Amino acid sequence: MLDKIVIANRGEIALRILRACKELGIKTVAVHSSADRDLKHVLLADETVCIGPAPSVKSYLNIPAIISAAEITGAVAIHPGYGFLSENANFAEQVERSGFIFIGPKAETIRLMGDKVSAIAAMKKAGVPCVPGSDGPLGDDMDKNRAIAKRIGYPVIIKASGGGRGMRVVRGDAELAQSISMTRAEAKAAFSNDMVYMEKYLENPRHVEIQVLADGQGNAIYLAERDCSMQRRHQKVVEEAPAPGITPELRRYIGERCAKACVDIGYRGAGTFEFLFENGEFYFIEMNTRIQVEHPVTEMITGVDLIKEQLRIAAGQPLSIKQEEVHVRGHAVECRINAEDPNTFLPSPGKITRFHAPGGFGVRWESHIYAGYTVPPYYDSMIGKLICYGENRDVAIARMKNALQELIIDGIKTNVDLQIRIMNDENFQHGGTNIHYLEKKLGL
Ligand SMILES: Nc1ncnc2c1ncn2[C@@H]1O[C@H](COP(=O)(O)OP(=O)(O)C(F)(F)P(=O)(O)O)[C@@H](O)[C@H]1O
Ligand SMILES: [Cl-]
Repeated sequence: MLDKIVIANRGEIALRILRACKELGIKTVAVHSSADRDLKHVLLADETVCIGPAPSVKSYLNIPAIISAAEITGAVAIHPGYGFLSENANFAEQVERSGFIFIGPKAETIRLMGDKVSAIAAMKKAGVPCVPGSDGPLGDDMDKNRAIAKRIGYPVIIKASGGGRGMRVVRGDAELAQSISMTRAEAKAAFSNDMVYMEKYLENPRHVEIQVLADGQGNAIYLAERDCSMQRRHQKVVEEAPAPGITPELRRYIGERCAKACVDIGYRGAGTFEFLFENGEFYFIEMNTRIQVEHPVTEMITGVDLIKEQLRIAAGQPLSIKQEEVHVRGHAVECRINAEDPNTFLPSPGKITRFHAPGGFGVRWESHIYAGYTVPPYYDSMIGKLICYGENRDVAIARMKNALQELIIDGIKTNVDLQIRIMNDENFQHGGTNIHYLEKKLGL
């Protein structure tokens, strides 16, 4: 078992990872910016190293600084969390070249799945259902590009192969040329890569993703699914597991092909296969080769600690469970808590004056915040995650409502009130709302 790791992240997920390490007797190294000296996980850690000033580029994206910390503390591995460098192939590779364990997949695998064209080709090859598309990049020949639009059939969507998002719906030949030029130029200026591709556009899909784990002994398993349809500007607001309306037959179908994909591609560690789900059909869109924000819902309904499994896998230990031992039991819902303005949706940083966490049965609170903690302006608005579990969806929802009424966070503006409205929303209670629902309810 791993002796000592660098938690190369901050806020809630850093605390999340810290608790996993403590449980397993792993020593913790908290790397942090000068603005994060008083983070809960920093104050609990065994060793702390300050890697640079507030802005991410000189702290949480500073590759040399994070590797030095590892070297000077005698750490053996680096857990990158989500965001920051977690999907950075160059970083994972430098971690490996320097002789530390990247808690995550092989760099090569990260690079394969971080380009959408090559990711879709691999999934398609492994029998995972994808969206009909160009199946390869588009050149600058508009006669050919129109032929591809007709073959797919309108509406189509144009998409950068790298990845905020940068996409364009097209509904006829007239808008096609101009939508390609613009998408192309916006990917050149963003990821330096001007490659684009075309997919069939789905009007009312839901977002359903499959959690997987794969170890170094050939084992690969799926841990049911999550629905993260409730979104704003393509940012998830609420996630839940299992996904309403997914039968055990569908679960077993899409899960088995996700696991087979892992085997074919030599995947390792925790991963998420993201799908658009419409008319009872799954269509692949993206693989996240990392732990995700919304992993605690899958944990509540399976009993499997996903972070601890990451640490075990990275150490050479085989998965603690087989597929046959994974049972979906009950139902969990996650509400993201954001230090945000209720009318602008721009971050509202500031000093938390009073704080109270909810508690009780089936209630799990994932956050670093505390009374007197200042939320800095330099990072994401998500200060916390509230997860509620119940024997069925209706119980999970009802616990959420009460847990929210109890959550106290004074001194800054938060989305607690908005979450409460969504939990009271009669369509959410029916289940199965699409990815556009939250924006149509708010009028955005
Ligand atoms: N074929 C399609 N039809 C309709 N909508 C689509 C299609 N493909 C993508 N989308 C939209 O784009 C979103 C995903 O876009 P994209 O994957 O580029 O964002 P990303 O930021 O890369 C991410 F969210 F996936 P992640 O942060 O998980 O990587 C979906 O929520 C969906 O609304
Ligand atoms: Cl995420």
